[PDB]
This record gives sequence, structure tokens and C-alpha cells, in this order.
Amino acid sequence: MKRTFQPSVLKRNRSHGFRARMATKNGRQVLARRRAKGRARLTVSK
Amino acid sequence: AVVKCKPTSPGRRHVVKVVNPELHKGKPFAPLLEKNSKSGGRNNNGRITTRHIGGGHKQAYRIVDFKRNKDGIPAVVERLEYDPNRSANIALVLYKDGERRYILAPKGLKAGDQIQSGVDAAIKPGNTLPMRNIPVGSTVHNVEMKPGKGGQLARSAGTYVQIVARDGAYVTLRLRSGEMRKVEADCRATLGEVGNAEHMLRVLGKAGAARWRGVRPTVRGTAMNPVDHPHGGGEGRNFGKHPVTPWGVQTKGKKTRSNKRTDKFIVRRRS
RNA sequence: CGCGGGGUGGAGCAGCCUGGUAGCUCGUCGGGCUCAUAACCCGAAGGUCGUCGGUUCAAAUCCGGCCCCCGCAACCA
RNA sequence: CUUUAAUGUUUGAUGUUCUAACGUUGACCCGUAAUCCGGGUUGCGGACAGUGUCUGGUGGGUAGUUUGACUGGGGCGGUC
RNA sequence: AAUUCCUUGUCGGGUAAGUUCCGACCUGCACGAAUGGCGUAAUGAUGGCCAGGCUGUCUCCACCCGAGACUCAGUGAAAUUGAACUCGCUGUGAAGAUGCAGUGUACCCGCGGCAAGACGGAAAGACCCCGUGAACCUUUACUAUAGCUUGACACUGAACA
RNA sequence: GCUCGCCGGAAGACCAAGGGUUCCUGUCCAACGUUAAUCGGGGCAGGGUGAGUCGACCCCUAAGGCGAGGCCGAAAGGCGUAGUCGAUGGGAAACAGGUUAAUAUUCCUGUACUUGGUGUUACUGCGAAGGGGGGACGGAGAAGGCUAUGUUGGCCGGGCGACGGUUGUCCCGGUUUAAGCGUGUAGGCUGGUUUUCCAGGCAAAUCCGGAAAAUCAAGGCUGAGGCGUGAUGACGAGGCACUACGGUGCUGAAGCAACAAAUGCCCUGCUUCCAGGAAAAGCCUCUAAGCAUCAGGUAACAUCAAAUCGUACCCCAAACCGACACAGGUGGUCAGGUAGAGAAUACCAAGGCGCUUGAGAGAACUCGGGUGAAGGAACUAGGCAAAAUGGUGCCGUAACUUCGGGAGAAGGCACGCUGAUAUGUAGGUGAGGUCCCUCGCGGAUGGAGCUGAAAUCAGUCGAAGAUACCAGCUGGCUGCAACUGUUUAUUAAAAACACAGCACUGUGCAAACACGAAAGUGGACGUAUACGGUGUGACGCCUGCCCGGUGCCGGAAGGUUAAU
RNA sequence: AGGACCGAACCGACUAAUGUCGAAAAAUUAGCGGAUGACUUGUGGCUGGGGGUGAAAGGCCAAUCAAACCGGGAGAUAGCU
RNA sequence: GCUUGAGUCUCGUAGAGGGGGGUAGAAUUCCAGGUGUAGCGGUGAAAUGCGUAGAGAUCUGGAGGAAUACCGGUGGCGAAGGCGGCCCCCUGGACGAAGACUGACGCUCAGGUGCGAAAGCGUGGGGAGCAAACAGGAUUAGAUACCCUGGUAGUCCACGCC
Repeated sequence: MKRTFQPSVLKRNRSHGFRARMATKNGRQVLARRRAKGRARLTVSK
Repeated sequence: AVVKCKPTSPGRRHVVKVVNPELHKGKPFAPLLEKNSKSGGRNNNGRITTRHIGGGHKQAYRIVDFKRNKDGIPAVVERLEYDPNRSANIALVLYKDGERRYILAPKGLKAGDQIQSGVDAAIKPGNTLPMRNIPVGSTVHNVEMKPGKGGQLARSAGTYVQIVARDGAYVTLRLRSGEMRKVEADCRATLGEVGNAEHMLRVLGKAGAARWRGVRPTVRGTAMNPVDHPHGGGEGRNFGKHPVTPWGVQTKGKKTRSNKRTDKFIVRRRS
């Protein structure tokens, strides 16, 4: 069974990256809430 | 030509391939070829705008000159090439001043003959000139719609448009559907119909013969579900409806000619 | 069990709905036409209105019971 | 009052012609090495087309809902 | 007959025996000609029927070989559970009783077994019905609506006939 | 440590992906491991990743994304031009041995190579966002010639062997060698060169292209392997020497021939068919704008520079993904001995393991298997499951048919080993010798050696000779669907769907239609022999009657009829 | 040449059995079907919730689908338990 | 070997002989516009159909398809079937004239092969008129016949089949 999560570093950052979020207004709405909870891990990055 | 393949296998016993032993088996001209990526129904928005299109084989785009603007230059035909993007074959042509260009090949066009454009050319299938210097009743093709565009009508295999009459700056044409259309007389045409007339006789045979071609399987509405198609429904092939398209507009009898800006050019509708 | 429809000259069918008077075709009897039959033309008779009661001035007719016949329903587990 | 004849006038329904509005997913040149676009000559149509507003018709493509109850279980029939 | 309710209709063939199968008869409840009809070689992890070959599937199981089951040592769960000094029968009863009544019987307590019961355990029944519940879908249910289409007004003007 | 057993086209050795110190070492055993544990991927401490040639970054580009202006849209935002990113693509350059507790085409030893800066010298015209060439390509099939690699032989070293033989047709072990450079083969491709002119390539061109001529018959280009060299070098069986008894130092013979042979290489070839098979840049080359005693270009030589980042270990699994040290899934390369068609399979080499609960009993019963008298589907919903058939060559093969098939139909015969034909044949390869030559990696000629089917006859062992693994059940009737193909991932794989074909109808291109408030795209850089919709669904014989109800289309006169 | 045949790797999942608090939240075992094509597969993108996709089952869209998940309307409403 | 067999060569004649490619007018149907009015069409009689939305009729223009009045004749050609408006190109056969030439090359012919009207069939176009099937209206005892109003396949063409 090919479990529903075949890992890929490159694809992760092309769809969940930091700068990937800074693209649209909706993305900046994400980090708004992320910093709202004072979460140390803003987004999956390196 | 027409050659029935021997019934050696299920899927081959109905294949009739067109044999045209005049096509150059060599490699097509490099400078006259550029790429044309596939999209298969997808568009700007990425939706499947048009169904049953995709997959298929890879094919490089050919530059066919419809304008043929060069005047007073004889053209020695080089060879007949095969064309994926068009049902009509293309003839590699060499001008007198040494330029290689492609043209849609008429009926009697062999490897090496001559053609010429402008209003100095007489009547030989392949000659190009405005229809205000043409004999009334000539069989032509690659006729254009606007003075200088290049060509829009009569381009497929075995297609020919018969010039009915000529009144001033308007030529009474007869398109292939038989729909009389008055086009501006300042439009360039090409004598002689397109050959390759055995194209109709070609019968694929295999479903794969359509798959590598570029088509995609069409599913009937009588099998689908009401949520996906207006026909569907029922446990046992029920119909009871007026056959309509996947988008509600009625078919099998529904005229959709609403142009208004070109109504003046249609003498009689196609019949 | 329940719903709807029908039963009218010898046969096949109108008429009923909006109650008093019954029609068409065929068929039968009789005549003519022909050597003769059929066909055709002409003339006429023939209907307990399935069955009984009730209501009404009056019942094929309106209603109900009964009999026969036709179609539908005779179900979901 | 009816039938009517000419003129002045008043809007309206068509026909054809015309070019400035406008359309131009025609050609050419330039911005510009750029099949986008904008503009300038020219060509082709033409007061249409297309669009805004109001309105008749169509419309299960789509949306929101309705689709009675009693009933020797409900349904059917029947009934209120 | 993928269709025939009645019906396993009737005749003939295959079996000693045939509600199936095969070929015909037409009384087709309710086949039928692109919501295609009748045939059709080949193909088919397709359906039904039959024969040969070969076998434990069967008459009826018998034995042997390995891993568990079993014993010892180490580690060590789970479903479930009001409380139990937790017997059979006859009757009674929210109507099929281990517990009430009557009577009979039975030393206390383990392990391996087997599953008739404890209407055993698991899923606040999927069946039926209800709620002036929801959700999708249908159309000649009601009212609206995108789209399409019609005419007028405006962008939109000059002329004569 | 000694035996046994297991995988071995993997349960092996390494990379990409993806984890992130799990790698190595010492120490410790509470917690972690379904058991103990001085063991360990557990805790604690220390060490380890060394690059101009590997990869990435970088030069360039596709699908596609963002997108100066701009078009459009309540706003957000959407789209798109020039550009700019984005590889799974293309583009410069290193191989061998040794060395560590762990890393090495990275360090060391030896031997080569690439791209630029700068300087000097001898010469010469150079020169873009522009042109041309090149880059640059499909599938399948067949074939020649080699290599990886392996066996045998020769030679070299050792032994002659605890039970009968073994100094000989005996046994075991080794017999390894690259990048580059030079010559430039098998084989493949293309006719070279010189002169003139030109509406052609946005401009221009000496580059390309076309069109006329002359001379001669070759030249040029591409190209595995071999042969030399690289190397009187390294490695090297086995000894010689010290043992912390793990290993280290030193020394060291042979190192060739032949045959067989890849899916690797030539091949990014050739033939053939069709469904007709990226782009750009590096490179090469030509000019414009211009600069010219220059700057620069070409060639040689010297020197300098080649940065940044990853580099440990696992990588078909106890380290990724499945909550677990989980019988699952994971792309790619190399891939030997024997039989065998084969990467199947059985047994083995290299290499890596015995799967982290065992000791007894051998009960019923349960799971995986073997065998079974007589009979043979009598079982049952049903021949479900097992059983049996199963290879190659040859003999031979029906109804029907679209004349391809059906078909490997069905049904049978011979298969071991040895000898003889023949001190192992046909066939294949091919040294030496001989001759010639436009002289080399040449061609005829010649045939040793080596390798090696199969057929025929005879003899002989056994019940059985495709003796194991492996390896079709077949025939007859017939429904349905043509067929290969597709689907309910996780109860339905079929007659359901798709299918080429046929039919109707829509559409004259700013086409219909679809997405989208719009712009703009798809359709299609296609255009009626085209495209969209629907229905049926190979082929063959055919496809009747109805225009009432409903829908569509045509004609609009009249009645009715909103806005104004 | 072939949507050709037999048959590994490979892809899929028809039959039977084991398993069902399993070794595993669909696998193993012994047989199967395709296996040069309508093929399989890696890397990298595009299409998105009344929308996407679909050789069309109302199957698939992170083990969940006749309408995904998450937050907020919302302590929605419940004549019912 | 010689010719009275047959065949060939030199010159002309008539001809719907065949194939391919163009061309013309009359006539019919269809469409649009102008003039114009209640019938038109049809038969043995009648009716369906067509028409007051204005047909038919008449005139003008245009697009189509097939067949070719008169000449035309028991005339001509060809093996037969069959073939006729005109023209061009390619081309077969028969006949007559006066001679020459080869020297029996002749005749027929199971099997075999080829041609072959119409109807019919397939693939692809064309579609005016005519008209199976079918439909309506009459006639009729019945009329799925004869009559009339329409009308698909076919009839035409290129390539094959029978």
C-alpha cells in the first residue's frame, strides 16, 4: 500500500514555502494568524 | 491511394491505410519548423474547456504560407512532404530567388513542377491571384475572407469552392457546404482543388489508432448519472427526454446562427 | 375484499351526461335486375333496453342490491 | 356625417446612397530585438453591430422550498 | 427467450431417474427493427448444461510430517463488567426465569475440552413507522434566476426617394 | 573458533529521493528491545564529512508560474508583452593503486586534462540584443564487428595427500593493468574545389540559399576495439619477520594464447513503416552600428585562479513512508560458475545472514503439506479445492469461416550413458607459412589449434531416462458482448463502459460550443474529406407504418400582446 | 508488420484458504490476466468544493464524498431521547 | 515450292464504333422581385393536394440536373449487348481501287479467359424530371390494382462486383 504521503522536500516548499505564502493576500492572512498564536514554527521551512 | 490490409489480427482486419508513394521519406525542413506544445482541452484557467481532446502523439508545427505575397517569381517545386497538422499534404517549394517555403499542394502537383503568384500567372493549379482577374466558374481553394489576411476557406482534403458569379467588388462563391457567400473581390485565391482526395476512404480500425492520433473516448449520456449529465438516470436505459447537450441547450434541431455583423454576406443558407 | 366501465333488434355498436320521443351498418323475410347466384336497386318487420325493487308526472336513462364480463389493484419487510 | 382631392405641416414604418460616430481577432510603419497593447495613414463594413436601461417570451442549466391528517403499522381505497 | 405470470406448458433428444440444458410447436399476461432486429468466425480470469481423462470432494475417513494448541521459566494485553453465598424441572409473571413459589438434586475448588443458554459481547437497528427533520435528484409541482431571445430609449448622424 | 543451514537478477555491493549523526570508539544497564543482556540504531563523552575534474549552484530552455507598462474587473484580484525563473533535458575538464577504528574518481604516490585572467613575442583586421550552420532527437526489426566477463590450455608457486588407488590424460591457487596520447581500423556518410551573378534570409554579409560554368576524380567528416605507450611502475599467490596475539613492516615468480560471448559500445548509425517524432544556449562562422600607430582576434610559452554548498551512515529497510525494531510499498546501475531458450528455476562464488523468546510433550482440535486399498462427482448451490495434463523435434489435425484463422485442435512416437561413422562430423573461428600491393590495424591463399550441434547403428543399467525444480486439461452444445483494452482503491472485473464504423444535427470563422462578471484563452496557429453534440456500437443480410400528444424547423397574414 | 501467441521483471487483483481485538485500518499463500501497447513508471507543474476529474461507479479529490477538510456565523435548531 | 486460301503494305470513303475532356439551346423544377386575380390542378365523374399569408397565369433575372425536337429512314457501325446536339484529342474494325509481296501462316475448338442492356449491390459525389415501396383521396362487394395528388431507393457520374 502506497501510504498517502510520499515525501518530497522540493514540492513541499513550492506549495507551503515561506516565500510561497508571501505571494497572495490569502497567504499573508495565514502568517497573520500564525503570528497571532505566537507559534515558533511560522511555516514548514528551513 | 487505397489498400486494404490483410485480416491477420482483430484490429487490423479493418485497417485501410492511405499509400501515397510520392511523399519524401526524408527529414522535414528544419528552419520551417518550430514547436507547438499540446494542451488537450486545457486553457488559460486550466479547465477542460473542450472534451475529447488530449493525449495523442507529439507533432511539430509546420509553417504554411497562405499569403504568398511574393509577386513575379516562378516557383520550382522541391518535394511533397507529409503533414501531421493538416489532412492536406504540403509541397516544399523553391522560389527563383532561392527561398524555401511551404504551400498546400493541389491535385496535379508533382515533384519539380512550376507555379507562380501575382496577376501575371495563367491558369495552372497552384497559381495565385485576386479573383477580379479570374474566369467566372473557376474551381479554386485557399480563398481568403479579408483583402490580405491569407486564407480561411477551402483548405481540407478534396475541398473546392466553385465561383458562381461576379458582381463588381463582390464574388458570388459556393463554399463546400453549398452556402452561397459574397466575399470581397480583392481576395487572393489559388487555382485547382486540394488533391489527397482518398482521405475520406481512410478507416482507422483500432481504438488505439485514434488514441495516438489525439482523440479521447466519448462517453454517452445514456450511461452517465443525472448529476453529471442531463440524460443519464434510470436503472435500465430509460430516456423519455428531448436530446440536449451537456449544458441544457437542445440539439438534433436547433439553429444557432446569431452573428448579425456577417448576415449580409450569406445569400442562401447551407442545405 | 376494493376502484372504474359496460350489458340495448340475429351480430357489432350509438343514444345516457342535461329523465317523457330509440338510430346506423350488417343480417333476415319479400320483390326486381340475370339463363342462375353473388353483387346492386327497392320495401318492410324485428329491441323483455342483463335483472328486481325504490324515488318521480314519467325510468334505456337516477340510485341501490344481485348475476355475468373486461381492465386495474392484489402492496414494502 | 360618409366617401374623398390638392397643399402646408406633424411624427412614424421601409428602401437606397453617403462618412465623420463606432466595430475592425485586414495590411503597413513606429514606440520596439516584443504573435499583448496604444497610436498614425489606408482598406472594409456601417449608423448596423455591440453595450447600458426598461420589458414580453422561453427556461429543472441553477437556487430556495412545498409535497395534509385520521387510519386496529403504513400504502392503496375511503373519509373529513 | 437475460422477456412466458399462469407453468416444472407440450412433443422429441440426452439419464435408470432431468423444475436445468438442447432443438422445435405458437396460447407472445407483457419480443421487434440505431432506447436497432436476426444471425456471426475469432476472442473471453464471463453464464448454464454434458462427456472423456484424473483425483479423498464423497461412500468413511486412516496414518505420517512440521507450526500452534499443552506443560515449565521470562515478559505480559484486549472486548466486557450494578451487585452475587451464579442448580434442573413445573407453574406464574412487562406474557420464553439461575434469583418468586413448589419440589427434586447436588462435597469445596482447579485444568484441558465443547458451544444450548446467560433473549451472550460489538454497532443509541440499516428493516417498518414517526418528526408540519435534512440531503441530493426528477418533471407539463409553486415562485424566482444565469443564459438566450424581442422591441423601445440612449451612445446614434446627413440626405433625398 | 569449528561444523551445519539460508538467500544469492538477492535477504548482495553502491547512488538518487528522503531522514539527520542512526556512522566509529570507549563506558554504563534503571528507562527502550514484547525474554535475559557485560549486546545494540538506548543513555553519556570524544572523534569523523578534506574536491578546479562527482553532484548542485552556475550558462540555457520546456510544461507551467510570477510578471515594468497595459487590457479588464465593486476592492481583492484575473490575464498577458518585453523580460525573468523553473529540470526530470542539453553544456568544459581524472583514472589507477595505497591509506582509516569511521571518509576518499576529494588525502597521498604516479601519470593526464579543462575553462578564464595577466604578460611577452611573432602575425593579423576585429566587432551585437541581428543572420546561417551546428546542437537536434520517433518506434520497431535485422545484421556485422568488439568489449565487459568466463572456461580451458601453457607457464609459475605449493602438494603428492590421516580408508583402497594418485609423480601423472593428477589436484588446488594466481595469471591483474585504467584515463590520456599516437596511429586512426571494422563500419558509416556526403560528390570535392575554383570563378561569376542575384527581386532571398526586418538592415548588411565574404556565412547560408538559388542559378549558370570550369577542373579532377577523390577529398573531407564521423568512428567502439585492437596495437604501442602510459608501466625496467603498481598490484601480486606464497614466504620472510614481530605479536599489545587485533594486525604491522619487508620481500616477492607467472602476468600470455585460444575460444565463447552480452540488452554494454559503434548506434545521437542502417533498413522500413507510420501515428511523422523539444527549445534555447555553449561552440563555429558572417556582418551592421562603428573603432583603426589602437582596442581586440589567432598560435606558442610562463605564471596565477578554479570560489560557495553537499560529501559521514541507511538507501527494496529496525534509520524513508505505514502510530510499532510492522510478513506491505519505493525509481536506477552493476549482476559470475553448471544445467537450462531465459534476468525462469535448482544448487553455489563474491558478499551478507540464521529473521531478538526458548526448553519439553507429541492429546483432541486448528493451519500448511505428503500418501492411501475398491469405486470414481455417488459430494454440492456448483467438479469449489486438490489431482492430473505440462519440454523439444517430428508424424498428424474436424465443424465452421470474414479464408487470417480454428490449432499447440484432438491424438501419438523417440528422449539416459558409452562406443563407432570421425584418435569428437557438418558448421564456425582462425595462428604459422607463401605471394602481391596505391605499404597497412591490408587482401587472396592456406590450414594447425580450439570450440562444438544433431542424426544413424550397436551395446548396456532401471519399474520409471522432458526421471528433480520447472512445465497447457481437452472436447461437444450454447446465451450475451465483437475483439486487446476500462471500472466500483477497501465485499460486485461482468452481458456494464470504451471501441473503429454508421447516422442525424449544429457551425462560413471575431465559427459553433466551453471556462471566465470582463479581458482573454481553449477550439485551432485547424477551417465542411473540419470541429462540437447526441444515439447505436466489428462484419454481413436489412432498418416497416404513424406528424395525433411533445419538441425542433419554416412561413409569417390575421386575433391577442410589454415597455414607449 | 501485428492494440499477435507462450511466458519473467513489471502492473493489476478473478478463485480458494488463512487472517477479522490480524504480521497489516485489504495483506500473505498456492494458482491467475496483460506483458511493444488504449503500456507501465520516476521527477516537475495545471485544474478545486456546487467546483475539479472521470474508457461514467454518483466512484476519486491525503484511510473520510449523492457533495473534502479547517476556522468563524453558532452555545444554529430539536414538538425527540 | 506455285497460287484461285489467308494476311500485310501504298491511297482514299462513309459511318449513333469506343474512351476521355469541353460546349450549346429548347424545355421542366426551384428561388427572389414587378404586374395582377379567385380560382388552379385533375378525371369517365370526383376528391386529396395548391390558393385571399395572395397560387396558377405573364414577364425578367439567376442557380441547377438530365436528355438531346426537326434531320431520322425495314438508314449506318459493331461480335453481341448496344450506340445518335456539336467540337477537340487518342484510337479499332469493315469496304473499294490498281499492283506488289510472304508462301497454306488456314477453319473450328471441351476446359480456360474476356466483353456484356436493365434491374440489383458496395464506397464516394450528384439529385431537376420520372418513379418501385409507402401515404391520402376515389372507384369497388373488397382494391394493400388499374385513375389522381405527393413521394424515398433507384434512375445520372467515377471505380469495382454480379
